[PDB]
Amino acid sequence: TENILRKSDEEIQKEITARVKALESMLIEQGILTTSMIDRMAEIYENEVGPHLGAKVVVKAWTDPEFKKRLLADGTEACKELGIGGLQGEDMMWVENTDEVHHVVVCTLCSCYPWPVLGLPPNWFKEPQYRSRVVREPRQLLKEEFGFEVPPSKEIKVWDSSSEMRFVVLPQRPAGTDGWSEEELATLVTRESMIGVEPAKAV
Amino acid sequence: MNGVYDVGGTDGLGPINRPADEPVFRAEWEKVAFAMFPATFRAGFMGLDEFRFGIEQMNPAEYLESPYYWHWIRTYIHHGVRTGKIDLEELERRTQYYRENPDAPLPEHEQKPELIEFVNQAVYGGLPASREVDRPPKFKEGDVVRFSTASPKGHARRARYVRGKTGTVVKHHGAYIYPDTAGNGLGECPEHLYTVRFTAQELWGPEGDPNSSVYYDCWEPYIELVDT
Ligand SMILES: [Co+2]
Repeated sequence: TENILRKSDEEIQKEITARVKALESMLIEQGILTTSMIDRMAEIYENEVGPHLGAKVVVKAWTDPEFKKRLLADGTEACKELGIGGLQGEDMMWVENTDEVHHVVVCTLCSCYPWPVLGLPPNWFKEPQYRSRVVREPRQLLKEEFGFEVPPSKEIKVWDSSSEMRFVVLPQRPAGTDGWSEEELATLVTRESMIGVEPAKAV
Repeated sequence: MNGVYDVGGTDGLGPINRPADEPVFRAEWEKVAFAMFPATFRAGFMGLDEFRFGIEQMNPAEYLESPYYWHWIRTYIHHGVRTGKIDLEELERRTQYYRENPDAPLPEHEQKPELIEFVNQAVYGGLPASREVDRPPKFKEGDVVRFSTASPKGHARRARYVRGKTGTVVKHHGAYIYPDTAGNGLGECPEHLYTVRFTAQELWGPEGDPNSSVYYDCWEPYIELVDT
């Protein structure tokens, strides 16, 4: 919102760019940062690690009740069955949406998010607006921001990631999808549905 | 450690800004800030809990409205100065130089295979914080506990909105690096970890949603029997 004290976005970017280039130059001279290291990190989280991975997990759970049991028992180990795991998802706990319960995940203290299955979080998840409100008014927030009405009689559970446990939502399987292939089913799974701010896609 | 960053339950921060789509990185400087995390971690600037505490010490108005990866830059500089690895005066001079000469080259340097290996191993192998300890857990599923009212100045994971609140233990996870010690440079000192369920009425008062609860992770020293 408006802050009369605030510089333009262009000026802020110009300043940050100079500050970061300065710090970069010093860490390069220390021998601890290089152009190939920078490029490798960017490439992994632009193109290798992203929410298509979590979608594979969700559709396996939807189509394999034993795997779903293992996933809810120990998310890290189940995901490793699919070759999925690593940084900022060393400890995953998946939680199951049902007709009786809706789950939504937040990091109120910062930005914690299950990178191995969702990639890096979108900016709104890391920002104070979502973080401050979702623990306090989650029903109203889901309705107002995401167009998602959770009836008052249905329980909402908000998982605040204060530790290195990383919570991931297993959304319910949409109706009208009986016997679909894993590939078709994955087209319904979104990062939002694995944060809990939207259901999986209908139809 | 009662900083503004601890925003759970804060009112008046405004509507969510959520564009229809967005790139992973909005500018090249963000890629640099991001890759500086494994670089400064490997080089011993800070561990994860210390990283967070650096961000927690920002000017809160700057924190509330700056691009996210700027927070990361602040904590690198914080710990670079703390450990004597970054000279502030030199950083200031170089900042002005790159203000004036934005297309000036980066310093000549050698590429290092070991840094690529480090990145791949961290990303796909992880940096697990689980540890084994000699004591069994003090608490178990179903125990009714109260969260501490302590208010340390240093790093902790004690959100103001859960302090002094009761709650029910929902799951023991095992022991993990303890932030109170780790984030203040006092080592891992691992403690058993629990998820605790707090009702919305316990957190927000009698008018709270009777059909909502918040699950929050509590290291063992954070909770005592609220006595059941
Ligand atoms: Co966080």
